Amino acid sequence: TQSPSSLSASVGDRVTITCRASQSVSSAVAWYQQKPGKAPKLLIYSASSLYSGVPSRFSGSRSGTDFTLTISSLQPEDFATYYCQQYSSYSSLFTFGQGTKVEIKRTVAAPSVFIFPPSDEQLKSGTASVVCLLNNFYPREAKVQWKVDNALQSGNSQESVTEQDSKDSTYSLSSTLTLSKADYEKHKVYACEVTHQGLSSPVTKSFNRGEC
Amino acid sequence: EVQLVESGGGLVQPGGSLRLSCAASGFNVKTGLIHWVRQAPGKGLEWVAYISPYYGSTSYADSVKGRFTISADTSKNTAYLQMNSLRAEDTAVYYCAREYYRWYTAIDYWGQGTLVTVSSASTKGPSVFPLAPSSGGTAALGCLVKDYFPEPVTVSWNSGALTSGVHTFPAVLQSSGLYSLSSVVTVPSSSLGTQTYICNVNHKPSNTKVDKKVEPK
Amino acid sequence: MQIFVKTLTGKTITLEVEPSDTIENVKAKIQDKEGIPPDQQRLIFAGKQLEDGRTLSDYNIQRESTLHLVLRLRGG
Amino acid sequence: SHMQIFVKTLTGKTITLEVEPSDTIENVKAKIQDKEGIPPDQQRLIFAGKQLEDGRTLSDYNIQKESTLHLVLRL
Repeated sequence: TQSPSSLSASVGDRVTITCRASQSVSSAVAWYQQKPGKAPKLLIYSASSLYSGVPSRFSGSRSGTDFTLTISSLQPEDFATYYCQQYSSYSSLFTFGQGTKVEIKRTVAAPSVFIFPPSDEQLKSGTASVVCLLNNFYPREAKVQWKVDNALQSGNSQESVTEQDSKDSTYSLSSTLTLSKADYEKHKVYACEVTHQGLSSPVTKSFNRGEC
Repeated sequence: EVQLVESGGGLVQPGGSLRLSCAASGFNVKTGLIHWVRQAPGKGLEWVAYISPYYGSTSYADSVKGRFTISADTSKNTAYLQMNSLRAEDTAVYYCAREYYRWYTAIDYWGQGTLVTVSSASTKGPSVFPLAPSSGGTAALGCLVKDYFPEPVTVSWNSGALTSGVHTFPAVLQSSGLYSLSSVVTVPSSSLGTQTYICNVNHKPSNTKVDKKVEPK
Repeated sequence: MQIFVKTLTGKTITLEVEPSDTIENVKAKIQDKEGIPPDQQRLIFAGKQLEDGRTLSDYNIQRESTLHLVLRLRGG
Repeated sequence: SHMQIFVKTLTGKTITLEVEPSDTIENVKAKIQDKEGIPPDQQRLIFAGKQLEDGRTLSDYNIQKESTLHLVLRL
């Protein structure tokens, strides 16, 4: 039902995720690990016991009505998304919680910002997509602001973010502005303004329609 | 070796129906329970239903109760998911999985999942437009893969010869109901004249392959 | 001797046994007919849970006596 | 949110307990201490031919509904 929440840690850190999903539930609580584009794997079952072949750095605990997954010392292969599953004895319903994505922490890195005017070929179709690229940055939090002849845009752009890079641990974001040929043809200055931790002040990249 | 292989995924229109199959090997379906769990793009796991093939026992999530029906065929060693009155929110990757008494309710073997996409959009191949490099000692270029339906699409550079710097973004659903993604790559700003850069786009659903060369304007 | 084994659904299982056959052996003969591995089987005679190391004659089970079978499908 | 288990001694006496699958063997010994007066350090619990370790759970040992454990005393 919802996007996973986020937690950043370093190889060697201790991490304790605590389970929220339900009320009185049970005590049969399971935890799963899922990596992008792959199927979930079972780690802990009935709160505190390790499934076949799970490393001993994983443990599971219950206190009161709260269940915790703990990873005592993060290894590179532990960076993934975790889910607790609850089971209602009474209603026979299973419930998966929100999902916590443990990401790899590293040094701040300012995005490299590129803007792409639309291609003449796309204009001939009656639409123009203006792309703004934010390359290899960290942390994930970024702010893209479109400006068309100095008018601040909202609701006509879409953002997409890559999964944290397995090698350098950075992220990349694309922000695409979409207009009709006619609308695009009505204005001159197109700009995306980028705000980020690793930038001392906002970076703006622009072009003037049909004069490169 | 226990394996569960789901199948029957694909496209349907809102209000329509689809039947998913979950075929098991190395394990008798009647010796435990069988679950369907789904996962919409970029979102969490949602439990759908279970069945006990030995007894006929079923149980469904509320978001699914009256319009989905889970079944089994013990001879075939298979479990079924008959989905009806289907709607956009049902668009997801559906996994089957088993529960075996020893794991106290936990699900221990999962298939790789099958994409179900519920929409009124007609299947269509992508238009591919070049993200052209402009005029600090490093160049970004790509191509825009726009207006295709449904997922997925595959993008590769130089037939696979180029992988350094390649970022291919998750597609977004535009308000029209059509997907769009961009694939970008960074290359040395000093090889834009001895190296052609071609993006190869393959869209299975519409059987469309497109090779677009990207150049400075 | 034949024994009778009752399931939760109300289906009767008919087995061929000898007094010397243990509960383990009895369960193993149930596997052959229903496909249910013995670890997931729990057998009852007249209210008593049967122990795997004991014979039919230990519990004084004779010809055409009815046993009850409860399955371990969910681990709760 | 517990299940019924049985603890048998040599003497023939059976003890009925209510325990969670997530309970420790330490907890069970404690429950046996409450019902019988037998200190935990003198207790030894056996399931399916093996001795149960204090820090482990009933679920670690696949102890199930109406399962029977055996109690062996120390001296």
